[PDB]
Amino acid sequence: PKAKTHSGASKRFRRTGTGKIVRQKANRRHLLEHKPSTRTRRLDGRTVVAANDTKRVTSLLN
Amino acid sequence: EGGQMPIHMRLPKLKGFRNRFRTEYEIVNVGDINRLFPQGGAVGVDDLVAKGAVRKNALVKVLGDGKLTAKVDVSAHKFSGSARAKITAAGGSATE
RNA sequence: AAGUGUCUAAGGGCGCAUGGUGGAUGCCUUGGCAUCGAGAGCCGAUGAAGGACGUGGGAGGCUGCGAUAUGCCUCGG
RNA sequence: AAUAUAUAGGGUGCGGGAGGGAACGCGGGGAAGUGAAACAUCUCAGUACCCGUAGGAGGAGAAAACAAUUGUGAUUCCGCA
RNA sequence: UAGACGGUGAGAGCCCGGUACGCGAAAACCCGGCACCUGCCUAGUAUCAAUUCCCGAGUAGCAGCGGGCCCGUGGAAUCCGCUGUGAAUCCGCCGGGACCACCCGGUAAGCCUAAAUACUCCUCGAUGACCGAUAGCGGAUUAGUACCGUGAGGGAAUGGUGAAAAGUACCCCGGGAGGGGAGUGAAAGAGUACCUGAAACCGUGUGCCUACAAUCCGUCAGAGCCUCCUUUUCCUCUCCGGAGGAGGGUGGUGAUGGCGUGCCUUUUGAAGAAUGAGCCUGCGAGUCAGGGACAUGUCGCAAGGUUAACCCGUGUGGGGUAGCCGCAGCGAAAGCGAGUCUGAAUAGGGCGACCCACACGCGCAUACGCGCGUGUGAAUAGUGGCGUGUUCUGGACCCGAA
RNA sequence: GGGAUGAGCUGUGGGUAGGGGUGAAAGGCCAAUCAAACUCCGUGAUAGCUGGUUCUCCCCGAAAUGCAUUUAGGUGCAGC
RNA sequence: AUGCCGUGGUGUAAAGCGUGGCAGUGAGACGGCGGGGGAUAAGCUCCGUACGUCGAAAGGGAAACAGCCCAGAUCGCCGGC
RNA sequence: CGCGGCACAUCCACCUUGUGGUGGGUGUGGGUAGGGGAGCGUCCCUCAUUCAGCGAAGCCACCGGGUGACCGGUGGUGGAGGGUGGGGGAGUGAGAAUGCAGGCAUGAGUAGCGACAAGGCAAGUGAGAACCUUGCCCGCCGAAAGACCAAGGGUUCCUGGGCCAGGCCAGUCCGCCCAGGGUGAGUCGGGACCUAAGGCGAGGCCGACAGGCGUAGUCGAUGGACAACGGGUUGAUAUUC
RNA sequence: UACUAAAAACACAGGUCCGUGCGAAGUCGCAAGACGAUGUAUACGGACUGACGCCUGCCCGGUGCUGGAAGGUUAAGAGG
RNA sequence: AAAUUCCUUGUCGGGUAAGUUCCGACCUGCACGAAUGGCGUAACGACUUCUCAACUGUCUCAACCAUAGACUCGGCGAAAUUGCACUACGAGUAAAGAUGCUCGUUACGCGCGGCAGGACGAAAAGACCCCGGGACCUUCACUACAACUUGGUAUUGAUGU
RNA sequence: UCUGAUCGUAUUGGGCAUCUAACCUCGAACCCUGAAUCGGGUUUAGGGACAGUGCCUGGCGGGUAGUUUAACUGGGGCGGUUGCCUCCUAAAAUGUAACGGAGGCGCCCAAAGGUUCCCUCAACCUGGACGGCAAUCAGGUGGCGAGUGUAAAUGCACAAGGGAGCUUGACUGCGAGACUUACAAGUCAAGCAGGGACGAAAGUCGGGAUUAGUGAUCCGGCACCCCCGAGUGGAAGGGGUG
Repeated sequence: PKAKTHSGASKRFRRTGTGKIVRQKANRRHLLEHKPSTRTRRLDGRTVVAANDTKRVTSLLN
Repeated sequence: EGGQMPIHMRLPKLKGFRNRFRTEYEIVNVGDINRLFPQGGAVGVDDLVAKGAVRKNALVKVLGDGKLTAKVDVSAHKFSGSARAKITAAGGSATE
């Protein structure tokens, strides 16, 4: 009767001004001693969703 | 998925929050003013919504996008600095 | 003497003709499902809903009826 | 009366009730299956079911309410958000 | 102002019952006008001071264990119930999301309150791009009957003669049933077992094959008989016919030879000694609601487009801008804004801007194209409706567990 | 074949009813079924498994491989 | 030796890549060539190969025969190689 | 390869020189799950048109037709709703679910025909008799295959009448069907008298409510109380008349 | 153990152990109220064993029951 | 050496002719044992187990007779089952075991009575195994609850110490 | 005025005792019952502020209730294993499984890191008192057998080994561009800016010679940055970075 949006998807993915979806990488909240600042630079940012699963995600958010 | 931790749980929660008190303003492109009102004359909320270039029942800001030549005062709120520069370069005036 | 050599249906098979059983398809409905609009939206210790029993000129059921018993009285069409 | 008032009880008389009613409503009670690819938290659900108790509709109601300075001024119901 | 349906011997405006339309109420009853009846009121308004008193008591609030509120005890508001403690009467109290202060709104702990709204067992009227007797409710027929079960409960199947009964008088077989001859009827190919009367199935008659031969039971070659049929020697009996025969050609049978391991499901793999099907008939499984969502084809408009609810109106037409998507995005947010963010700066980098076959003026360049204004017409769009395919939630392709 | 004056058999009328009853106990008996009876309701329940899915034509044309799984008889992404 | 990455010519209706929509497969078997487990084994089993075929491919031949050999059926022909 | 006919992509030339088609050439065309595209048929609605009791639909046979899902025509039966075309809308196409409902087959005129008590004969009824009837023999139980009550059944008793169906066959007869008749109580067994086990159980206690237990009182027999015995009769009833 | 098993199973008498001082314990019931019992420690309830005869040995460390409460630990509440 | 013993028919001896069983004895008790009771016990038992006299068709070794069936005749008239049919065999092939396939051999069509080797024969969606799902059950498994139980507060006081 | 002790005094509770007054009494008597052993009441006798009952809280708790109790697996079970790293099997790019072969890791280091500078061991032979072929010393041979923090490989003599001085880059803000891969995730990164250690300089350094030494998500905690702050100002709480 009326759609629902997967909440966790809405709380993890952000649609941009155009047809793209980004992921906040944050494998950096538990343990950070052995991880160098280099690896944290690699993880830091909001990368684009891989095209091997955008076709699923867009229906998860819509 | 079928056998492994879903991508939802696997990924981190997107950081940040949403404010309840986010008084969002609508947008009036000064270039659109240029082509819409090349004659100048009079500008205001009522005229812009009469043209249908902007939503009703909300305050509007002005962009620095576009070459403005029409010398006309603009009745609106929260102009950007570039908007004032373009407006007074043409020779008009901002309100508030 | 040697050789060639048709035929038979106790009963089956195939195909036609002519018939039976059965009651499917076709058209139909004295019967139904779902709906819009308008009433009524209660009955009952004054003995209700619902029932047995019993009643008809002649077996029995339904219907209507209650020892005044497929009916009585009164005003109406 | 029991004991003294006196009362419980008893007696007389006058009103009402119980039970039915397909659905709808209110107040109160209250599961599992299922989903979660297991499963208790959660859901399914305050559903199914039950009890009380009405009505023609009921319930709710006339601000110790909203908003946060444009201010509105009982309730209910539909559609947006 | 009657063409709504229907009935009447085959399809009816004018044959009928009816409809349109217009009449019609003793008695009862709902609403409604009037009278009686009933009932409130011998004014508290204006002004001022605030010393006095009141303004809902085992209540609120607080602490504790819970419900429910987007809100699962979390920092947990307000509301509700339970247990102990237990306030005030306007310089008061409650609330405004722990909480304090200021500000603001309002005065709980008594009661009653129509409208908009929900439902139709049941009673008239009406419709239906709903079935038409294995469907529709199970119930068109003795229906919640018969029947099963101690019982709660479960829960069947059976419609059609013909317009009319005109129901085959009479006669003949026969114990009768049943049949036959007559006869009614348009028709008996309409006889209570009754419109049409399918298929499996049983059976009679008849053309062909078959008792020395092994194969999913056929196909292809293919002899010779039999049915039918054209041309023709010919029967000349010929103004008749195709008798017969040759030859030719449809439709059967098919001697005899070659060839060939049944369907489906599921399986690496099947004809199966792997499963399911006795045969026929009927029924039976991917559909629907939602201005759902992504993509698509096509059709309206055109920086727009679109209405929902609700109103008016009669065939589903016109209104109705509240709202949604698009229109500028980035950023956790403030806030900034064609940039913005991180960041000391940002040189860099993340999201998004603007891609020229190119002229005018012009920096750059031998030529090749970069750029600011105007332009050789330079690059352009969503939205709404109807289908398609998918998908979410709805029993969701269907049947079946314990 | 055993008991057959006894812990007896039998009729009549009565009580115990479901996670409960009863039981000289066997996990049997409770309307032919009992390691929790029957009918109905929630119910069109569920099932990573089996089974069935109805007419045709034309073009093109797979895999049984990897990664992960409270997973190896399923599913997801990738490959074709 | 093969095999693989990359470049420059040549040849081939065309395959490929990226981008969206809708599915299946996610148990594989055998044979040829190289390998491990096993005994120098098995119609055994786990891998590899831009090796095929069957699977999803009818036909010929191997007596019959899914997997080997040849050979990839549009349909018809009482025509040839 | 040859000789011919269809089809999809592509090349070429034309019609709008790809709307979509027309003419020619090359290559292509095995195919499951599965993707894509175009199609066949049935029922209903709308519009237009149109045949039809001078015989529609459905059904049967026959002759032909299309590349396919299929069609047209002719003839017969029967007797009232269907064809052509553009559109809309589907409970839409059955070959299997140890599927369901109905009907009919093979097995098959086979097995079975219901205690190890036993029937036989004559005459007669009758269209018809081993099975009913009347006679006469034989045989069997006889602490049960006899005669009576309750419980239960609820007209199955009798008379008359029928023999489509039922009876494990026939079957004039029957506990099958139809019509009609038949059950007589002061004393037999019950209520009019109480009562046990036990149930209801106002009042009352407890319990959120529904409700549960239980006193009084009242019900509840197989028990206790209470007056009858014999004989005869009708087709049937009997301690009843 | 109807409907495959009647026994070397069950059960009783007897023998031990534990509990209860009476609207008792236990059980059925939420409570009321019943049973137990119109009885009460030579009675009643529960468990093991199973006439009779001979006998019934050692260990309290673990796990349970019962008694104590030095000491430790120990929630709410009071207090804060 | 047993209801208790796998190695085991443990070893010795009677019983038999011959005894993996039985009876008696040693103990080298894989594993006896004291109230989950040890060791004996007359009588008893539709119990289990061994031996013996007598008799017997249980066998040696079968045979005859009768009866209700089977068979025929007449009548009524089912069923499970059922992919089709004009349903041979051998050696082979094959999803490994072939009526249906290849090559061979053999048989007149049909039909009645018997046998029961086959048609993975029929009846039953394997009653053993495995996997998935569910029921039930036990417990030093986990988490909750009823019940019994401890403390405080209220119902709930006074006087004293 | 660490105020032991302590006069009594405000408070408070506990404990104890006594008392009767709520309350209990299937303990007696009488009565509405002449129809009652239930019930209710009056009076009396006795228990007693206990107990019981409601709230809150701790504890015992298979008597009862709902579920779990893994998978692979040469059927199952028992047994053994499960992540990461290194070699082989592996068929000469990579990749490549088995209950197929062999071994480690769930650590270590403020020096074993970084920088500048310097060196080349082992084994062997000769000689040599304590002292032996087996510590140490010289000479000669010896271009790598030693060594590599740690299993193994691969590489290291130009040395990554060894020795020494000064030091903390065992940094901050970024990082074009690639490999690998289904995805998440991993790996490398010249080079830029700040600031600084080393070094005469040129230059190196964003940990260990490289490959293992670890673990996503949610929730929660610590420090810091006013980022927001439910009327407002604050606060709580939330947000951001490590």
